[PDB]
Amino acid sequence: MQIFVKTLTGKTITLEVEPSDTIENVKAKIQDKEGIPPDQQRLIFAGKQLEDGRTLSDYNIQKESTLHLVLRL
Amino acid sequence: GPSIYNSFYVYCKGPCQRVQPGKLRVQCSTCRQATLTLTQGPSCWDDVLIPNRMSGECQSPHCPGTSAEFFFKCGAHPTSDKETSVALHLIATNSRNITCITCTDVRSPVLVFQCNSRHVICLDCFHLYCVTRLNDRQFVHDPQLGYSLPCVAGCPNSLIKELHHFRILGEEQYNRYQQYGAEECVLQMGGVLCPRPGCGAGLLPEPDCRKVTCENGLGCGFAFCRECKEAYHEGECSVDERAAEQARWEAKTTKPCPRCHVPVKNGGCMHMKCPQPQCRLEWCWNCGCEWNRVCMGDHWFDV
Ligand SMILES: [Zn+2]
Ligand SMILES: [Zn+2]
Ligand SMILES: [Zn+2]
Ligand SMILES: [Zn+2]
Ligand SMILES: [Zn+2]
Ligand SMILES: [Zn+2]
Ligand SMILES: [Zn+2]
Ligand SMILES: [Zn+2]
Repeated sequence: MQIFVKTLTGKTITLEVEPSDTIENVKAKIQDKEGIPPDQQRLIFAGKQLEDGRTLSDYNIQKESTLHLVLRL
Repeated sequence: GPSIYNSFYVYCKGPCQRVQPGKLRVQCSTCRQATLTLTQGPSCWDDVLIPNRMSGECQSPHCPGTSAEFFFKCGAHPTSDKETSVALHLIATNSRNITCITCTDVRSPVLVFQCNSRHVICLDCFHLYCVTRLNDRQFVHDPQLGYSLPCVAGCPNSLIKELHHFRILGEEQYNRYQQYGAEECVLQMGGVLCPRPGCGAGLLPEPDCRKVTCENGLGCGFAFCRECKEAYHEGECSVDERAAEQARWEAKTTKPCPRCHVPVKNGGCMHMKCPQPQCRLEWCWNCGCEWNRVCMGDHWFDV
C-alpha cells in the first residue's frame, strides 16, 4: 500500500509500505528517500508518537492514511 | 433466509467515504486462509479484536495454526479480499431503543462509551461533541494513547481507545484532528513548533536549551527562543443528569429451536445449536434460520 508522511510544514512524502512494516522499517524507508536519520525521526499518528516495535497494522493505519513527522535535534 | 440485521460497522474509505455496516470474516492466523474451524464462535468484541484470542484448528495439513484472525470489510459493495475497513467497535445497532445522551431521541446506530455506565450517544451528537472539543483544543492527549476524548458525561476511565472512531468528524475535520493531535503531541512533549509563519515545523530541542534552530535540508530555517518565541537573544525574555440515566446500554432468556422446539443463549454469540440428538441444528437467534454465511458476516455476535 501507500501512505503519506506529512510534516507540519505541509511537506508530504509518499512511501510504499505494507501493514507488516514496523515503524522502525518506516523510519528507515524515510531515511532511504529524504535522508533524515531514524534517530532524528519521531512519527506521530492519531496524536500518539508511534513506537518502533509496532507495525502499521497494530496502529490500524489504513491504506492512504497520513502520518506526521517531527524532528529531534 | 438470513435477516438483514447487522451489528458491525466500519468506515469505508472508497467509495462510500462514510460509515457503513460491516462484514465479519475469519482465517487461520498462520496460513491467512479461510480454513480455521473455530472452537466457539465470538461472543464479545474482545474476541474479534484481541489477536490470537480465538482458538481452533486450521484444516490445511501444512499449517500448525491454532489461532483465528478476524478482519472486517464493507457491507455495501463488492469487496476485494484486500479491502479491509477499520471496524469502529463502539458503534452498535440500537435494538434496545435508548436515548442519545445529548439529544434525548431514539436513534440508530449509536456509539456506546466504555464509561462505567456504558453510556449511549448517537453518531450525530457524537459528531457535534467531537467538533466542538477538537477545535476548542479540549481533546485529551495521553502520550500512551494519543489524541482522544472520554465520556461526554465526563465519566472516568472512558477515553476512546480506538482512535479511528474520530473518522465521524468527516474528512476535513478528521484530517485536522490528525494535525491537531500531532501539534499537541509536540507541545506537551515540551517540544516547540516553528514560530515563523508558513513553517509550523515541529521540533524537539535539547531538554535544556533556549536556542532552537529550525533545521537533508528541510528546516525553516530560523533560530528562536524556546521561551518568548523570538530570535534567540542573550538578553531577557518578554450534560443532563436525567438523560444520562436514560442513556445507559444496560438500563430474551431462552427460545425454542425451529426443530426439536426445546428451549435453548450463549452470551452474545448468535450461533445456537439444538441440544437434542435427533435434532442437533445450527440456528441463528436473530435471523431464525439455519446458521449460514450471511448471518456470520452480518452479526456473528451481538452487543
Ligand atoms: Zn462501503
Ligand atoms: Zn492455516
Ligand atoms: Zn443525538
Ligand atoms: Zn458515561
Ligand atoms: Zn521552521
Ligand atoms: Zn526570549
Ligand atoms: Zn431442534
Ligand atoms: Zn442471523
